[PDB]
Amino acid sequence: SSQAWQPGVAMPNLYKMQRMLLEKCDLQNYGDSATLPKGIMMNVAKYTQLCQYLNTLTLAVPYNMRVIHFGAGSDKGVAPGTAVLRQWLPTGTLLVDSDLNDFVSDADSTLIGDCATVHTANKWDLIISDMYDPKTKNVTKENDSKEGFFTYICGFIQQKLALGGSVAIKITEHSWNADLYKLMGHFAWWTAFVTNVNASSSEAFLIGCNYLGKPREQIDGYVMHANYIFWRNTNPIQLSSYSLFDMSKFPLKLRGTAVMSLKEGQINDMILSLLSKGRLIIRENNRVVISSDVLVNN
Amino acid sequence: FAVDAAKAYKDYLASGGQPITNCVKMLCTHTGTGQAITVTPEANMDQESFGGASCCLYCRCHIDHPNPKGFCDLKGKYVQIPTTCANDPVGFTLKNTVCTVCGMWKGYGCSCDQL
Ligand SMILES: C[S@@+](CC[C@H](N)C(=O)[O-])C[C@H]1O[C@@H](n2cnc3c(N)ncnc32)[C@H](O)[C@@H]1O
Ligand SMILES: [Zn+2]
Ligand SMILES: [Zn+2]
Repeated sequence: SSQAWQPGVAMPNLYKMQRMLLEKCDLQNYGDSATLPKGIMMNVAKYTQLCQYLNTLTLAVPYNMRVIHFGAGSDKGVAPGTAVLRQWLPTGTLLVDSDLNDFVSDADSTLIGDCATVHTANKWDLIISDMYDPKTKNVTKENDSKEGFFTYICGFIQQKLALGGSVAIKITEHSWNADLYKLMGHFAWWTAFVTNVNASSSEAFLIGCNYLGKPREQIDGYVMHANYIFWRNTNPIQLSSYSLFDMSKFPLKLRGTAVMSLKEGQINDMILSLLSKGRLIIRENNRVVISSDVLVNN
Repeated sequence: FAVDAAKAYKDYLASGGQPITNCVKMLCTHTGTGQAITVTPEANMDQESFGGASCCLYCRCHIDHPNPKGFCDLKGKYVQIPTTCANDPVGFTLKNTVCTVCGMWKGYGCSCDQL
């Protein structure tokens, strides 16, 4: 297959249409590793292939684009994904990132603390989340839909994502949420994308492409996670670093997508059509103001 | 009194100490302008491009950037490092200076002192 030369593999549509039961995820390539280029961290390669895949979708890319990055820190104290996003997004793009623990970043602003404490006045054109809590991978207990930061994410998407904006939210076999799968039905398109560098993991990015603010199709999150696990169980993906060696077309093209501040009665079917095609962002174009709530105690 | 961390890191290195790790190296074509501090990776055949924040000693050590106003040259940018020095990008950025005429490192790309 050409798949080894792609940045990763996206869930095929026929799998999205099934009604599988949730099964334990057992990957044939489990334990294999991709040969990363010399000196390259796994998360730089992972974010790179994520952005290479995003280059194939109809993302709205306005002027003064607004991107927020949750789960941006690491145990290294640095933010590799934020650096890749910085490299990928057009110059002048506002990049805010956040994490629970402190880290040093290249983002324009960084908030430290639980994501539940993060509040912003404005809306966003692109949301990226790599938030993950290792305590969720418990093979000895039932794999229920998880809440925690996922709850925040769903709220944050419905209140603070611009119409036509896009999201990419990291999930695993156990780090997932049913309402997030349901929310994917409020986008013009959605997928689960697996990077070729990390194809031995149940990890994928839930990508919602072009937010519509209302359900387009009805998605059962439990069934859809079952479908994703069935896909990953039955389609071994070949680990590959190949796409990392061609960075010649990596930058996100600055499309100058129109931004309009419309009220809700104004969103006719033609506006919906423009949103669906990556040609319109609906949000106010004011100042970007963010904050992190601080709990005081003794 | 003022903590002088650049000096302490230079002496730490001279004492045979292990350089600061986890500087974030980027993927790039390595056909860039080779300038020192850029808004996107600009490594040439002879450089690696790193995220600036991870290569600044003050950012990495959680201490004040040494200037009034406290601004940081590297954070939010990308720093090109000669591949022969990529083992220690923080030490390199500390030990060297950028030409203000051409954007290149003095002694590592700058040729403004040529005939
Ligand atoms: C896989 S690491 C992300 C690594 C990072 N994206 C990188 O570039 O290397 C997952 C991160 O999510 C963060 N996290 C988990 N739960 C969180 C929460 N509820 N609020 C904020 N951050 C959270 C953890 O602190 C951890 O740093
Ligand atoms: Zn700094
Ligand atoms: Zn010069």
